[PDB]
Amino acid sequence: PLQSYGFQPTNGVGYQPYRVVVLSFELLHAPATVCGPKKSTNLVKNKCV
Amino acid sequence: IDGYFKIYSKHTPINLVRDLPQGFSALEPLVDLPIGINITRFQTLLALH
Amino acid sequence: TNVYADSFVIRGDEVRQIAPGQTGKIADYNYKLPDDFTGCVIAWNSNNL
Amino acid sequence: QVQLVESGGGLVQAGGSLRLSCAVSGRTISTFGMGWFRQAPGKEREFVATITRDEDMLLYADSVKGRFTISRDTAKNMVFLQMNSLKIEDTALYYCAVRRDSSWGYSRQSTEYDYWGQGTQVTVSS
Repeated sequence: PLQSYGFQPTNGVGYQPYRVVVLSFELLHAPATVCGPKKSTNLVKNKCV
Repeated sequence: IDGYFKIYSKHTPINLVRDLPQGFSALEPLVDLPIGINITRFQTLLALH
Repeated sequence: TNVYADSFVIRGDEVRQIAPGQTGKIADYNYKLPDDFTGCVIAWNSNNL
Repeated sequence: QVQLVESGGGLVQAGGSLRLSCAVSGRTISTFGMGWFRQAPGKEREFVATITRDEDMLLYADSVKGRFTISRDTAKNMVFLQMNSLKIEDTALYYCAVRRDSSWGYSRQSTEYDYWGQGTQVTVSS
């Protein structure tokens, strides 16, 4: 932890700190809570569809 | 059941002082909470002066 | 299934290690990332400060 | 040290068009996910663009947003990156998408990919 922070461009590549919001999904038995709208479609009528 | 805390309820008027009405009235659903936590005990609460 | 809103402040190279079935060198220990884990990423440039 | 081989290289006319395709087969981009990234002179890494399976929207990099285009084919089983309106600042080494650790997915971050082996040297000038 002595120098785990304070990214230095001079040395070290790829360890730049980033503030990231990460969605988390799990395969637990609990019910799901997300279902995408799919962007929907126009409501056709009076025709086979 | 199935991890869904389904709650069904309905409110109707009555004209009795004790016991329950002899009429019939289905309880429409209100909300469905997918909490998914196992439940084995319950207790009612009220307001005390 | 089991959608959660999670956020982290970790090095850039370890943000990509949250893919399912990947044992992140640092991310996994802080937060388990087994094959059952899934989600997305929303990263922001926090290197300004 | 060995260097990755990519289609193109050498002097490139300004404002022209060129194709960027990986030549090595030991570590193909498909294993780590199709994508492309370039290393600017010095030790700076940046991302250009990638193609998603949907084919309706392409992940565009703010630096070159709306500039680069990617062609798609059903049976070619390969991804070709096409550059449009090249500039002098585009001079930078081009690398094939490879990760130092096992992973699979789509992302639009500069530090998504990195490798020790150098990439094809591309010089653009007027």
